[PDB]
Amino acid sequence: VKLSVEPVTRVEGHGKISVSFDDSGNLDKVRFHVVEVRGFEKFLEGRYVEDAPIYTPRICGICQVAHHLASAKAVDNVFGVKIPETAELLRNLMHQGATVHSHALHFYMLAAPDLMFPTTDDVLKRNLMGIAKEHPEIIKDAIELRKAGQNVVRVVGGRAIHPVTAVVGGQSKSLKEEERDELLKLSERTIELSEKSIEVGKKLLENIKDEDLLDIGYFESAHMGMVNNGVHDLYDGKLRVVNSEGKVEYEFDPSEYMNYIAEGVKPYSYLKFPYLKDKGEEDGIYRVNTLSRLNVSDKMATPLAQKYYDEFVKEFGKPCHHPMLFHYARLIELLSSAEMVKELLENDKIVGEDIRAEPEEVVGDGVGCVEAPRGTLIHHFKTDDDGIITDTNLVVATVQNNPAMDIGVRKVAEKYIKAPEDATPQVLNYMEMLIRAYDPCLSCATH
Amino acid sequence: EWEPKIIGFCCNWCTYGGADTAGVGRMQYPPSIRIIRVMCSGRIEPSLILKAFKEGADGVFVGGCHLGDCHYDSGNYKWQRRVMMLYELLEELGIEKERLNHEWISASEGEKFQNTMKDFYNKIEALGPCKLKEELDK
Amino acid sequence: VKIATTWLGGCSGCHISLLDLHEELLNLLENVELVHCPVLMDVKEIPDEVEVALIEGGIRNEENLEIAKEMRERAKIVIAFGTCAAFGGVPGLGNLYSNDELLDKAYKTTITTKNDDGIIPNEEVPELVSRVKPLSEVIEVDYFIPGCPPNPEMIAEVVKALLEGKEPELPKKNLCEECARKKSEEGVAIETIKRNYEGNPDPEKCLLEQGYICLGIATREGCGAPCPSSGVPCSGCSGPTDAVVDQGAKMISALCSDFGIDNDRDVDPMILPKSIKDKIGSFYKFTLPSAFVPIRL
Ligand code: NFU
Ligand code: SF4
Ligand code: SF4
Ligand code: SF4
Ligand code: FES
Ligand SMILES: [Fe+3]
Repeated sequence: VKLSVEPVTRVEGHGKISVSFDDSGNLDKVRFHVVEVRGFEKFLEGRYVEDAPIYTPRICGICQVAHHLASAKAVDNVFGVKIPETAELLRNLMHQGATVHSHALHFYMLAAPDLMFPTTDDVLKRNLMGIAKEHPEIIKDAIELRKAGQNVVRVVGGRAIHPVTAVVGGQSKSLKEEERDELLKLSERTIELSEKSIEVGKKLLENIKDEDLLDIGYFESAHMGMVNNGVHDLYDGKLRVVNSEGKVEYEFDPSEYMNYIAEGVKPYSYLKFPYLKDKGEEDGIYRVNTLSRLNVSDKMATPLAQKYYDEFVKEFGKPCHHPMLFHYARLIELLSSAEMVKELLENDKIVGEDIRAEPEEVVGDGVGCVEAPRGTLIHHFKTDDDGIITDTNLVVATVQNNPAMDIGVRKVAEKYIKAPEDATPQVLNYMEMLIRAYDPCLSCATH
Repeated sequence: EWEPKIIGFCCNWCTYGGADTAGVGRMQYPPSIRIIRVMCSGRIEPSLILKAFKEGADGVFVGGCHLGDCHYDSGNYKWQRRVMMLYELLEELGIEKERLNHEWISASEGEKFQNTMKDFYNKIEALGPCKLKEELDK
Repeated sequence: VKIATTWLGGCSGCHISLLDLHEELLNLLENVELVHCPVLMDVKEIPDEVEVALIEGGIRNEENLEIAKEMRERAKIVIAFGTCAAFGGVPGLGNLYSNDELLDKAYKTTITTKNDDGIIPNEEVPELVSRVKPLSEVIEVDYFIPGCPPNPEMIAEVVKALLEGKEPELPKKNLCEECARKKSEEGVAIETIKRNYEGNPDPEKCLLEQGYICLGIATREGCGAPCPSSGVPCSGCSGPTDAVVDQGAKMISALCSDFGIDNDRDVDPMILPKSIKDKIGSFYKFTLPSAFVPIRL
């Protein structure tokens, strides 16, 4: 007997789950398959390097800002140019606003339907329309958060989806004093709604705990995230890796990522299986984003988020390996990003006119790195003396959570499925809930 | 077993007359080409040549007045700038530069037109068929 | 009114622009009956009797082809949702290489890839189609919403017109209309061609007249021209107007015509081809699959 969950819904991209049974009717193989690939790494060859921040956002419509900025950083390294401080603040403001939009989008429109209705037979109710009918306030708040995030991106990036201001040497336009004032006034409401969102999460995750679903897909692994002097940072710093017990294995500059990360290939998925080179395929499994970033960080960079982080650490410890608690970690980051938008808008250097540095002589190699809302994002480009791309490598966030998703769906089936009859619509949805906990972006992951 | 499919674009004042002269003088040449009439070579743009290759052309020929002798004074200078870019674009698309041929032939140059048709035909016959349409029809 | 959506070889950006309707999304969803949308609901199969269908992305693999054909049979009206579905989009640049080259790079030669047996995923995954194709090349498309992604207002305008029973109408002019940059009354004249990083562009003058390859002249309006307003040239993400089939060919025609027009008889015709080292990437970023020559042989 062979069952297939396709397509996996309320996830970005194309994925599917296969569940097979042996001749006796016992659970045999459970796999997570990603059924798409576009080949961005190869088709970027021959393109102008300065055009990478125009092409990479098209890898994903949700986290297009992360790609635009990761590409811009790689391009800045190819030209050997250090951008002015105002440009760094504008790029970070754009990045923080995009994180607010992405985290709010996933938690409310993709994850909340299962956290609110984890044991429903009504499939037509498990979505944002179903939540809006009984709790309209929750969806209005989600929309207002997304609107605030996208507005910051639209103003600093020029476009809400696929921004264009991060150019060689800095930004193509400056933030005007009147624009900065408007965004700063609107920034306070985003922080309030983010605090409100964390409380909605506590309640919904309590409901999940009551149904014995808080430990679905549980397994222990290493965790990776960017840190700036040990502080949680989504824009600048070094990449830190902690083992399953919280011990820092290593800390490295993103330009040396090829000496620590490896990507395996399995015949049943277009999504690769990364791991820590020194440890291997099984002992070197690691996770990225939200909870993994909280696990590697000494503390948060903002005060309100730090308070929820302290309360969470005291209750679940460090490191927390629970896939479902990635939902809670996501809400803490949603607040930290909202707080950072305000913090960056309060920095007088944000409205400066020295936004660009003249491109220096070309260097045929540049690595760009940022923490995309779904994990560590690395854009690596190699070019010729004319600045034409010759080789590229993209290690895109969710790919690093592929092993965790494949293991997790197997663990969910092991817990609830013994025979084909046990695979009820609700139990099949439990497997998708584990997938959703990681906020996967499958178009992103395969690129 | 195979004959090249060549499309031609000739200006009404010079190359069209040059092709007529070749005909009046019974100047024989291969029957692969099919000529399209325009008033000036300045009417020719990348879109018409790329469209021809899409349709299955093995070779594309363009004929205009001599530089400085355009019936409309300078239409051929714009086409000359367009064709130089088009030659390199074809190479980037895997189409041999040699599959496109542009020449300056007057209304009195029947013999030159005949030899240009013979040379272009021989060039395309040697290259073999352009497999674009076959790749697109897959 | 039963409405459905699906995605093929795109990035989800068109669906995100639909969500960028914000408060208006709820007003829209109360009028229409959403019966299938992978990103928002769990209805797995496309149901029968769909009145309007929004299909995002172009055709990249065999599954996209099946879904496109299935949605066409179930929906009365099919809409090519976004530049990928209408013209092929950025993934279309993959047509400049063979599928084996795209796959060998992603699963073998990338610096971090470890593939011992040297295999390409082939189990429970669909094969790639020979080349990226716009939706209209495989199924009958009734309407299309251009843009990468289309602005949220345009998406609502098109959908609203179809709910009322009216025929949707898209803007017809090129981008210079909406662009706030000042043009020379004497006409456009290009002296030299520069790459976007060369020099410091004047914020008031037309970028094309300054020597930058701006696609605004060969691109449909509607976006509000945010790129030139932000200090960078238009990349042509909205595609061509209704009177132009091959955007790149027409952009090349215009650029070549005005290059050295003040010195027309003496300007060297080899400066322009020599100055542009990436032609396809300069003129076919978002429309290569819809071009007359949509692949590299
Ligand atoms: N967040 C995010 Fe992307 Ni749609 C993923 N996965 C990128 O780096
Ligand atoms: S048209 Fe643009 S935004 Fe829409 S799916 Fe394609 S790349 Fe994404
Ligand atoms: S900058 Fe581009 S869109 Fe604006 S007027 Fe010049 S060519 Fe047109
Ligand atoms: S200016 Fe050009 S590239 Fe930018 S959004 Fe408009 S159509 Fe797209
Ligand atoms: S008329 Fe012959 S080229 Fe202008
Ligand atoms: Fe990759």
